[PDB]
Amino acid sequence: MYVRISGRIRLNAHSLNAQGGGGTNYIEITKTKVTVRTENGWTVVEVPAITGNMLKHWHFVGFVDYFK
RNA sequence: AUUGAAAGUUGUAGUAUGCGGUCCUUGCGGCUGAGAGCACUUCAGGAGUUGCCCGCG
Repeated sequence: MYVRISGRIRLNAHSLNAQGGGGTNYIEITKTKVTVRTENGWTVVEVPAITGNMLKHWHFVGFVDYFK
């Protein structure tokens, strides 16, 4: 009933969660600022990240697909 | 069940099409491994020796 799952998954060669595309025929991906250790330094980096809402929508799609 | 609650930044799209690393080109011509050269010089198969011994067509 009450289940919680957490882990690491490897994926590559994707354009998931495009950052609203772009006017000049250039479609980018949503970016995220991340703070991390750099041997006594709080450095910040730019990484791709899929939003929770997209996973929500896909879960709803899967649920309605199986409930048919 | 937190001013949170519902939520795809979504769907469709070939950097693609024709385009010779191409045509000519001797690793080519001349060139004595040749001339001189004793397997030569010395040399006994050699020295001894009863077909031996008996004999009535």
